[PDB]
Amino acid sequence: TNLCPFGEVFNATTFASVYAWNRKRISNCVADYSVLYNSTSFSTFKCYGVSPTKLNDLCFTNVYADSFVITGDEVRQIAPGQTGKIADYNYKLPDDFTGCVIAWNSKHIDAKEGGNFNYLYRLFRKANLKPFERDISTEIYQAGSKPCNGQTGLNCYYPLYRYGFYPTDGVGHQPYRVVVLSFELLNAPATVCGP
Amino acid sequence: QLQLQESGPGLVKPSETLSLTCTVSGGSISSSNFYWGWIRQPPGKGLEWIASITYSGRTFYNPSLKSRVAISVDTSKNQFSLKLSSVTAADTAVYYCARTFPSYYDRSGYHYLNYGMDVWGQGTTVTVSSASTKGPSVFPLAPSGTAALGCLVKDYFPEPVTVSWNSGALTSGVHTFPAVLQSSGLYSLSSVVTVPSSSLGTQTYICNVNHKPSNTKVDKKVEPKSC
Amino acid sequence: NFMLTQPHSMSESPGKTVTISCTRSSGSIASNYVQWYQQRPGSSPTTVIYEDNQRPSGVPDRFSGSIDSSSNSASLTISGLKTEDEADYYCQSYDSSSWVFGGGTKLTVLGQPKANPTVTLFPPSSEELQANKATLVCLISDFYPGAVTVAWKADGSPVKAGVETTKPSKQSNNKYAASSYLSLTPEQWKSHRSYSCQVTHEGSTVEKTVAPT
Ligand SMILES: *[C@@H]1O[C@H](CO)[C@@H](O)[C@H](O)[C@H]1NC(C)=O
Repeated sequence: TNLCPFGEVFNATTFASVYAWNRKRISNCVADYSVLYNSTSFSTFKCYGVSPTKLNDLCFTNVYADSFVITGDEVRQIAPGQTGKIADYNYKLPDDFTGCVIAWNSKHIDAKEGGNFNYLYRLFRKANLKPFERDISTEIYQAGSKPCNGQTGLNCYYPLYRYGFYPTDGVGHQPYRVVVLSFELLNAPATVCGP
Repeated sequence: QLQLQESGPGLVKPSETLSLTCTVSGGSISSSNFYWGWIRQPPGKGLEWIASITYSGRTFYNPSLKSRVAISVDTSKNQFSLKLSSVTAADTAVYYCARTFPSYYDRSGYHYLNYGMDVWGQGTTVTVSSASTKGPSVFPLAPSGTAALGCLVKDYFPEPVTVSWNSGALTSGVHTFPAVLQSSGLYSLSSVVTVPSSSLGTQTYICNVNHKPSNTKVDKKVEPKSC
Repeated sequence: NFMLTQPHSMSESPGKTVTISCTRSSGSIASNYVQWYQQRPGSSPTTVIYEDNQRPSGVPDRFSGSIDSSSNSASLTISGLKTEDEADYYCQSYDSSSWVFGGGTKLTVLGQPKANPTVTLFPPSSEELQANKATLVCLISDFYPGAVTVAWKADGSPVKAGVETTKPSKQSNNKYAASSYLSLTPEQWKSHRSYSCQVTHEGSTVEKTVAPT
């Protein structure tokens, strides 16, 4: 009876911007990954550290579901060791990522005539992210040496710029909804498996 | 980010064992998501892959070479190594250590792994010769509006000589030329900076010659001619 | 195993679209991932296209890669061609036995202006005249097309001895550079009033002349 709330994260309603990438832990639960193979509606489905055909019968100490919205070009950067605008200042995977990466198109739902501006991303950060770090600050990026003083000014940018999401866009600049499932291998009891 | 810097002898007398080492920074070599390879480039000719390795020991080899190839992960010191034995002149090449794209599985479960290189090293140069390293004697090319001075890096073996200027703080107007190979089978390049006439009497000019295969580190004042 | 055949040389105007093909001789091209690497001269390669149509980050949007199953080709498309793209382009695919690279496509951008070489000729340094070597350094630079012919002359009379010229190499600015050295023993450097460097690019001669102090 206790399915892992997967329609809660996948089917869902609102997703987060990638700078404020949303995360759900699911403890004490059996997980139906069967409804994720036989789907076909995923454009990319990558799995790092484990085959997903194996996934219905290992035991893990928790799984985290990370989820967000990015352009279709930026999905590649949702991978171990990818360089990039999303990987560095928005959402970094560890290089030793056990887990999987699931993404699909959402123009019929997220791309609005006139421009759905409502999703956005970090253009500018001082340091890169640590894996699974989350950055929320609206602190003005000091792009030059001339200081910023909290004002959007000379060499001083608001570090978050928008996605402008028209449904008329190219295959690159679409809106995509991504779900990252990570699997921690703790030296600890299993709370989530599936048989 | 992910920097990849090689380590090579520059010289491998023939029929012997060439060892290269690829020091890695900004990433775990112990990660089983990636693979780690060597690509060589014999000079003025195309590229070929040698071997690739992940940390589990699972290991792929070019079969024209596989007989002579060994590879391993030096996981304490975060670096990995190419051992190529019984080398010949056909193993003269620039050797690139590189890092593949991440090993993953599709939703059907087919395993995609070691298929192409994401991040490259700078390369290291290996010349196979029955001889040994010769340090460069180095000489100033003093100037005679716009004005050009320089360094000569005379008689060295093998490639490379790397040269920078005022400990690398001057790069602008620096042009370092490709070396000639003379009849002697040795090498000579020259390295010229174009600067204003104003900075002749005041602003000092050290070029920093470094021939890695012979430990040879050499600086030199280029100061102008008089009457 | 299989071959990957690339055309050796392509030439296209700036701004126009060029496409480098990559023809697998054996096996269907859509069964393995195709990677494209660029190599500027004397530079390490960098990945421009992986997984047939993806790019890593920092590769411009004008790089695309595609597949044709009809000609069994992978294509790399550079659209809006720059001054600065002038490179060797290697396609690579694999299978679980060996990787295979293509032989190289040297791409050349047309319409770049021709350029008369800057020629700089240096005497032997006084540090080098003791220990008894006298090398004259002639530095030919900023020329295009990359085809020069160096002559040397003692006094005003042809040197035919001691000259070792490097074949011209492509610079950062896509013009070409070479150098020509003349090793003399110090008697020869003393026993002439002048030495001269005749670099002849497209039938015009640039004089630079050098004497002892
Ligand atoms: C979302 O709804 C579809 C409707 O066909 C259903 O099949 C699917 O299982 C749901 N998603 C999840 C993750 O349960």
